[PDB]
Amino acid sequence: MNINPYFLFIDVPIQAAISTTFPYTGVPPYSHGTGTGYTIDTVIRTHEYSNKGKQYISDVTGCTMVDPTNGPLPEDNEPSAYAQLDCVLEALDRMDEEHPGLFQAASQNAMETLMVTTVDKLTQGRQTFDWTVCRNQPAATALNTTITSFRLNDLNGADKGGLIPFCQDIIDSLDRPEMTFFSVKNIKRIPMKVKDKITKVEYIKRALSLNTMTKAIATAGIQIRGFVLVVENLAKNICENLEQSGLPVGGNEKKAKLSNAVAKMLSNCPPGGISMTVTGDNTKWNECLNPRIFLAMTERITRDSPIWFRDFCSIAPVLFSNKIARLGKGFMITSKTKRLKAQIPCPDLFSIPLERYNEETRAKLKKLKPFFNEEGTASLSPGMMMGMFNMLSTVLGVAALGIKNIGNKEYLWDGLQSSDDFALFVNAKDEETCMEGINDFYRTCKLLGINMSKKKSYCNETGMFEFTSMFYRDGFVSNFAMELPSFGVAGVNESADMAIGMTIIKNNMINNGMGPATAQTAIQLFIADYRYTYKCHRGDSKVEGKRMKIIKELWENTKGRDGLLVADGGPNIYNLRNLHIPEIVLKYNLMDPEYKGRLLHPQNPFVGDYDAVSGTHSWRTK
Amino acid sequence: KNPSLRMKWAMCSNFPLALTKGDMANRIPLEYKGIQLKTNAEDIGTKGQMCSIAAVTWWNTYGPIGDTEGFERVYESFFLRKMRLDNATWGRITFGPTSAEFIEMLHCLQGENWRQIYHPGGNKLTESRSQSMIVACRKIIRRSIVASNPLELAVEIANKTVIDTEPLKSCLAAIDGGDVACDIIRAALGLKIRQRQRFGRLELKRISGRGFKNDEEILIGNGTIQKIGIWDGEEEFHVRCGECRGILKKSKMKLEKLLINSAKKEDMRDLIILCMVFSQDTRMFQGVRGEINFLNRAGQLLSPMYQLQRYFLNRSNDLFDQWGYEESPKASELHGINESMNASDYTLKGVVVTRNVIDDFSSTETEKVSITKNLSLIKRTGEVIMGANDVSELESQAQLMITYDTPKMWEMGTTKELVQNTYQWVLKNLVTLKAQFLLGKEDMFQWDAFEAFESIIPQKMAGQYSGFARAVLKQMRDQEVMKTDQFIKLLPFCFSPPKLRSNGEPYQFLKLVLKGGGENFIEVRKGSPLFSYNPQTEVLTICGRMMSLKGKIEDEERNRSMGNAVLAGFLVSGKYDPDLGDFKTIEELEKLKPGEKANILLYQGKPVKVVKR
Amino acid sequence: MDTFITRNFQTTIIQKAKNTMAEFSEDPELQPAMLFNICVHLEVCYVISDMNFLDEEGKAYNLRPQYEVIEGMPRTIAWMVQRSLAQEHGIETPKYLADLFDYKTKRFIEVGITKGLADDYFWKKKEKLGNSMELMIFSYNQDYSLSNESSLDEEGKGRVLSRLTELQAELSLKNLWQVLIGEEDVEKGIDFKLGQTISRLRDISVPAGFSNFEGMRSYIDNIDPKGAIERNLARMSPLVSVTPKKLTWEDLRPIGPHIYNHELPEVPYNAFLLMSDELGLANMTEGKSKKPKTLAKECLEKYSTLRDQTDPILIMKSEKANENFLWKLWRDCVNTISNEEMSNELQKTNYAKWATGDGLTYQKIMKEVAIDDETMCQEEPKIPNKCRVAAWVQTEMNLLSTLTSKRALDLPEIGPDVAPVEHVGSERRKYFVNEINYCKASTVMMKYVLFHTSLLNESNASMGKYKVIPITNRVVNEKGESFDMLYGLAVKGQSHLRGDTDVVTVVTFEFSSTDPRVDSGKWPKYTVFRIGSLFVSGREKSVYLYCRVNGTNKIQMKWGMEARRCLLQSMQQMEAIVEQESSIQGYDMTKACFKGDRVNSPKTFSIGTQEGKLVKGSFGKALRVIFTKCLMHYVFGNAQLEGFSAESRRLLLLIQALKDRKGPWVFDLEGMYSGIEECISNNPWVIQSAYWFNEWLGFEKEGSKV
Ligand SMILES: [Mg+2]
Ligand SMILES: [Mg+2]
Ligand SMILES: [Mg+2]
Repeated sequence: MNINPYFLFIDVPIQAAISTTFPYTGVPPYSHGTGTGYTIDTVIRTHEYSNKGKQYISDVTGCTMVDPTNGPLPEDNEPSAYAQLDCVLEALDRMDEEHPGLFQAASQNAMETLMVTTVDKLTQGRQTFDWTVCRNQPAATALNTTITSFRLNDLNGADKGGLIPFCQDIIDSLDRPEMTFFSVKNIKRIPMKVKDKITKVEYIKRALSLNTMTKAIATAGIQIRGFVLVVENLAKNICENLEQSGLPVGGNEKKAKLSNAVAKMLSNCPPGGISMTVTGDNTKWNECLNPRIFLAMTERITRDSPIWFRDFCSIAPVLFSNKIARLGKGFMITSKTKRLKAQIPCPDLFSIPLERYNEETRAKLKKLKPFFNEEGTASLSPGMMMGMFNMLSTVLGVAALGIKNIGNKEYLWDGLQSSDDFALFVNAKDEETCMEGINDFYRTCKLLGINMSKKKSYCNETGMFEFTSMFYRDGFVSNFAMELPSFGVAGVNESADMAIGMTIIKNNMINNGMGPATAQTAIQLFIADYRYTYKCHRGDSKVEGKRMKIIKELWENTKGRDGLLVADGGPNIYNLRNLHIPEIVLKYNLMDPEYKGRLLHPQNPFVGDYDAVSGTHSWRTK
Repeated sequence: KNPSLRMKWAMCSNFPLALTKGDMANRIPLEYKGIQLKTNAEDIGTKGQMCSIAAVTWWNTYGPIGDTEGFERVYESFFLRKMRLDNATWGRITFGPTSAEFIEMLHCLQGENWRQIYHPGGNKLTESRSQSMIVACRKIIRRSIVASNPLELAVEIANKTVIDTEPLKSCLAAIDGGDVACDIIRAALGLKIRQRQRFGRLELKRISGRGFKNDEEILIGNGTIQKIGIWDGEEEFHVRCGECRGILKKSKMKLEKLLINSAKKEDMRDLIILCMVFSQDTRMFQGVRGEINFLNRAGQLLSPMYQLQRYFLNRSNDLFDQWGYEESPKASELHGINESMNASDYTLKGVVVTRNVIDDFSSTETEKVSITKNLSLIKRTGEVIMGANDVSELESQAQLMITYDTPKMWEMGTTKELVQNTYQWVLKNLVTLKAQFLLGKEDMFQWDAFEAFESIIPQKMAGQYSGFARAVLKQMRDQEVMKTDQFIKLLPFCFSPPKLRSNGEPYQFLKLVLKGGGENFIEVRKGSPLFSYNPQTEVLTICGRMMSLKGKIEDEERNRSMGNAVLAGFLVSGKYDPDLGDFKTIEELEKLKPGEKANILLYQGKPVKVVKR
Repeated sequence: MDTFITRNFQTTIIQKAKNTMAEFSEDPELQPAMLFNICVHLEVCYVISDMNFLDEEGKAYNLRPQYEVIEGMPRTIAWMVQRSLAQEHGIETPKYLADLFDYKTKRFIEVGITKGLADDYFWKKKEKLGNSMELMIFSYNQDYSLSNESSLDEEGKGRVLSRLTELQAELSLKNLWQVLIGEEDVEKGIDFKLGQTISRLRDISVPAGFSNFEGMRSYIDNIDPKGAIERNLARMSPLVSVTPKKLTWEDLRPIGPHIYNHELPEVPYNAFLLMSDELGLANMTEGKSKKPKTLAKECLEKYSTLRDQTDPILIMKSEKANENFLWKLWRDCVNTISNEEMSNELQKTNYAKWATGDGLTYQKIMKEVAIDDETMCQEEPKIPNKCRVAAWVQTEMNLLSTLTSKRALDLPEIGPDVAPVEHVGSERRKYFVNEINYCKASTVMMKYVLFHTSLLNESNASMGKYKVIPITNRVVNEKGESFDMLYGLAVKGQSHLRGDTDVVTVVTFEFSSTDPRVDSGKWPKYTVFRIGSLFVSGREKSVYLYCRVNGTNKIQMKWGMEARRCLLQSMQQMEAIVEQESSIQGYDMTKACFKGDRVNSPKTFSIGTQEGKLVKGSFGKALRVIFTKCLMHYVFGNAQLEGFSAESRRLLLLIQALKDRKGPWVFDLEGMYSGIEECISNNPWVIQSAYWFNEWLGFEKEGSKV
């Protein structure tokens, strides 16, 4: 007999059979799209979809800017960035019509949160580009470096505490004739801090730069985070009030959203008509969305806001429409016969004849030459590089889904939007008019700059579809990928690690749809890892070690052994119901009075989110 | 960027923990039994003393005992959470398509494709007696139902059940309250209970009308034919459910009137749904668009009426949708309720709330009903009033310690209390067990304690375990003298019928594993975390609860070698001869020809040699 | 703080203020001073509006009031009411959200609460707002500032000052006066000015057709865009269309047909370790944990013939391999393990430098010299070969899903079950581990995980030298015996860097009983020596040593360690299957699926084909197949496999819609097929998956007609 796994589908629905096909949600160790080649490919692709639009030279930085917006309509079915401003404005106006006061309320709430926000908030993000060192540094490090270098230039806004003064200094530093900062140099070497100086144009290029990532493939500097924060806050305020928006949702309410959408569409179907659902994918979502369109969206949303907030919101799309892409480390040229290798950096890409690059890189460089600045950076005016305006893009998509009709035809469409992922539903009288509605939606999306994937999107009668890796079929719901718990311990301390692990399992079974058996197995595996790492096996086990020798004696001495902590060789009493209770609190009633006193000794020398009870196990490591 | 590996390495270091300075910090000995707890090093400028995790272990073992008064006060929220969890009641888990006290349990309550019913508790301590009584009765009913002749097992267990310190019979005769389970147990013990018709949680008392059951084939919404006994004629009952009451007037496959009073929303919903299901309205039958195949804990199929009851309790909307609606009159006393049990004139068809208080039927009606084999109670007139199907499925922990002095209930242990009870039972009856064993009679293996023990032996290996144990015991008895410790250890496994292989010999084992492994195993030739014995001190440590073994031992069963009763069919011979080879695996031992020799390692430092008979 | 707020403010005010605060603040409970400010503001607003009344024509007494309260309510409704009032009364709508609306003068009103003094907060509010709306400023100390005379009179004033005095006294006498915060801090920052650089960048970020940002602003703010979408759709080319097509069974063709081309090479084995051909040397123990070096030492002592074999019998050789280097490395590893030293350091480090190929690394030179050197050119990328189906992947799937006599899984315990969901989970786990405990894939997974753990543990300070990492495992059989299994030895190279992605060379020498010449095309990456013979049950089996120079890094080591999540993946897939089964019913179907109840018979699955006929099996066999599929997906994971698994999902869902008779329609089926097929080059798992998909698709096509 030859085992065929796929035959499982003959007996089980494919939705249930392909549950959790990927045990991870992060980037694997092999599928890494990083490098100068990938950045150049992204630039060439982004400009390829906008090369039928305007092209000019930037009076501020001198880059070659390409503007597809308000360009000619497409004549084929290739990705297009030529979104029409009037169509976008009409979609947004109808979206405002359907939700009175939503734009105004979102603008006011975002403005108030901005007025309350503080500079310390620009430290909870991921790595950020640092112009002072021209390198990716953690948000706090980059923020502190920027604050110090601003103090060097007589720009003191971070001291006031408010985020608005800091952003004001960020945008006023662009007008300084020349900016002085502290640069860390490996001057044997040593990271010495020196007073370096750059000119206005170089600083402007550095502020608009987005470095490539190595460990989203592009990272932004600190100059744009303050404004992207408020823009995304406004977008989220708009999105949380849209029934089509499904990005903020997560957990068991995502299934509720899917079920509600399906039921709502089914109930409104014409008697005797047909309802179809399109599982949709967007092609080149990031490479075909223009920051100019987002500037227009923010302008329309904040129409009735005070002008100061309108400008504050416009700053971010303004800075991303004039962005510069740093192309990375460069390429590597080697001599096989001489057994030599050398890395050509980005500034020196064209310093050698293109015949010395392989064919694909040669063509890439030939296409990149027009937009290549003579510093190792390229100009990327069109497109949205990677996830930076997810909420705003979801708003645009939902606005596309709100038209509901073209030419007053015999079909009505709705859907769900999660940024670049979407589901469409079409109610009509027969499949022919349903496909007519799907075609009209495809054309409207093209007009808006959104490019539905024909090679990936498909259709079938309502009652079965997929949204954001979640398969829905006749009410039953499954997940394609699940980030199963990593292996090891948090590494804080044996008292906290148990709480962190149990909370991880609890949140996995709350949000990620982990089942009872899977969660119990995860508890078992975590306890195994805990006992391995902290050398705290059971006191009745046969395990040799420095701490285990005394754990065995503690086991023998104690009477209420079920009250001992796992770190003390006691039994594990964690199950599904009590994952939210600290183990000290759980075992308090069973603890021996002497062991409980020693463990809960307020004067012990060791102590000196998650819920934990301080004790001899809440120690510290240098 | 790898905290797990970093911490694993740090714990493998010598003194990775920072230590404070003070009297208590100086109470840690420099080294304990050769283990360096604290470094005897003076930092140049920091003066930072370090210690090993073994120092924390030593502090928790022998360190000074601090005062632990007011600890619960500081961490009051966590203890309140634990109290809420412990006092909660668990309902049923349903598959297919919020107070802050519920969001805590969200992980265990709501799933993507399942839902768990959860009633939070806390500080419901006043009526501990009745709560414990109902818990005990429900557990007894559940145990007896899965057994042939449930009545006999239920009556046998109920007599040996004690709540706190008073026998269950005394509590049943005194409290007079309880639920369907309490009434069933009372009527099983020969006590008297109140006379009420039962349908699930619904208590019915007819006050006018007559009915006659007619067998019929009815069609349901899902499109299936079901054989049901329908009630014909006009009948009127006083209905009650928890804290709600009312009057139900019904006819053949139709609910005419349903007057009720305001009460708890959930209780009112249950009352209304049960009344609809009992009315046998065809409008109710047509609302079944799912699958009704619900079974019981015995594994049998529920009767159609209880099938519909369970279905509609799980899916209430499927009935309210296909129940129609009407407009109630504007009378002050009269009202109406929607699908959400609110104040709305758009009320359900045939259901109406009322202001006037409806007198309860719960008058003193103590009577002596008759109980059949399957825990069904029947009047002197021959009409079944209640049954096992009406027992509530809610589960909770008793507020008073209940003890069932009977092995039949041992299955409700943790596989360690079951082993504890079984081995204590062997030890207590050791003299009589051995006296009976040394007579050629083997009925001892059929005792109820071994019945409970078999519930934790893997079904796949239970036969092999029993065969091995029986062969070892027979070898210890007939062809050689007995060892008491091995007899005690291997007696409980003898219950299952032998599953000897085709060779005519038992399966040899090094360990016997039980449910929930890791540490739940019995070493056939060595001490185990669940069963250990001291050959010289005559101490039998079962789960660390050392029990003396003086007197029951014999003088002749000390000089004998442990290797005489470690493998079936093998008798110790010679000594540790390093010529046959290494310690043979069990696989070679079964494959060894009769009369051959083999080498064994009883434990770390006790090699022996054996010969097949 | 919460106590005073509850005591001094009614419940409705407190809830309204909490909602208003929670609208813009994500941590409302962390700043009660703000809550104090908003509840005081709402009190003042109600005091101003609650009492003052009006009538139809002019009577300032019906039920018509003179003040409309826009505060305290959700902002969505507040903005609608504000716009409606402004439009109805012919007045402009303030850009902010006012607090009140005065019906006597038809004006929006802003009320402020000043800690310091009025007539100073009044001017700040004037600066922020301006002539848009009137102002009412009342201070804690007796004072007021009004921009109109016909506004609030003396009685309401006295009431509000009395309220303020009560609150101030309570704060002073309860030591909470330090927590009070003035409203000014909430408004901090309205003077936001654009410089010259940002303004110029803004001017050149407008779409086509706009000169500067002011023109764009005015156009968006004034032009009604009605009819734009239909205008552009009427003049759009007909060639831009989805082109839908009703999918049928005849449209679904086999994927990647080139895999059936016999002129292509068959995929070779390329996994890190031998999975089904593995041979482990077994040594019983008492379960005591041992150092890997000591475990290897004892296992090699138990097999002295294999350990002492000092001459090689080369059976197969890789095209580019050097059998001398590999055998000398193997001998060095054996000698290092067998020695009495407590270190796993190889003795002949200098020889191992060239035996592993670490010395053949190109020399980095200055970029200037390379720029001048015209012979230095970028290397062409390695195009993955196009290969055909190999029978060894099917054989691996068949063998890895079977039950063995050893289990490497021993997991700790959990608390007792008290909830029905916990009992459901425990029952599911019982069945799963019963079916999976002795599966071969389980032991293979544990071996992989342990090997990668050992590889990562030896990267603390041993990345600059050559070590020997035993390939070890610990197993237990049904009889309770515990064995240490040694599957071979691996020499771990040295990366002078520590960048977490630098390649470290691992030379693996693994025992096996598989003749490499039986399946020649499977082993082109391995050089095989015949190191001896073994007795297991009276049968002599040849023992070969498969040697291979592979590479890895810290990230890959961590991934291989994470490979133990295949157990959780299989548990979750089984749970999903059982939950789908139980959704049809209303109860858990675990026992029915596995053992079968009186009503439901045991569930069966189609597990494969024997001589072209479908073959059925139990749920345990299906569970083992699921676990093996997950393990092989993890072991053979790469970009090609990730792409194939992510892309074939759409085809599978289309097939499901066809089976369900949901009438699927496709827009680009050829694009789908090309996207799926671009990933079938040389990954054994992907090619076997394509073969299996084609077979199963043929079966589904045949079964659709019946
Ligand atoms: Mg998305
Ligand atoms: Mg989708
Ligand atoms: Mg206000």
